[PDB]
Amino acid sequence: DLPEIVASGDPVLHEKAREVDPGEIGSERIQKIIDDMIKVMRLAPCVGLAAPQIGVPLRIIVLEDTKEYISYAPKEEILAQERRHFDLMVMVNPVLKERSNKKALFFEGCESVDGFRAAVERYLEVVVTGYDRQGKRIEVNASGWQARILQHECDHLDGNLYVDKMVPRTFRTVDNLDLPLAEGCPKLGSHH
Ligand SMILES: [Zn+2]
Repeated sequence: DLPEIVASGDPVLHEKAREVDPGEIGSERIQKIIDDMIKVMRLAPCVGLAAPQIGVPLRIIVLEDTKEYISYAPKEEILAQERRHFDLMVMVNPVLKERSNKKALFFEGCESVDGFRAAVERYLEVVVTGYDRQGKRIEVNASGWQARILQHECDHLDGNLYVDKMVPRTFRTVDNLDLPLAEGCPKLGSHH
C-alpha cells in the first residue's frame, strides 16, 4: 500500500527528522520507504520528495528532473533557472552546504502546500555529503535548479517549509502564477 503525501499542519512536517543509523540503510525496511518515495514522486509528478512528506520521520530525500517534465517549461525560463535533467538521486542523512554566497530567486511549490506558489531565494551552488541508497558515502556538488531542489528537500528534514522563507507579496495560487509582481518585489533571476 502506497503512502499518501502529508499536508501542511501535520506535525511530522514541522519537526526535525532523525538520522538513519547508517548500518540500517540496506535493510528491506529503509529500502521500502525509499521505493515508496520514489513511487509517490513519480506519481505526483514532482522533482523532489522528503521522508516527512510520506509520514516517515527520517533523514531521507529523493530527487529527479527529467527531460520530459522540462520540455513543458518556457525554453527561456529553463535557461534563467539553469534547470537541467539529472538521474534519480537518493540521499540518506544529507548534510547541505553552499559553495558561495550567490543566490537566485524563482517560484517554488511543495506537494504539502497544494495549489500555491511563491518566490524563494536559494543558494545557486551547493554541496551535499551523505549516503546513497546502498549505505555508501557520497558527496554531491549541485548548481541551478538541482541545488534548489536539494535545499527544498533538505529543509523538510529540519521541519522547515518554503512558506516560512518566501519573499513577501509573491505567494500565489498556481493559476495566478504568471501575474505580474507588485512594486518593491525583487525581480526573479540570479547574481552575475
Ligand atoms: Zn516540499
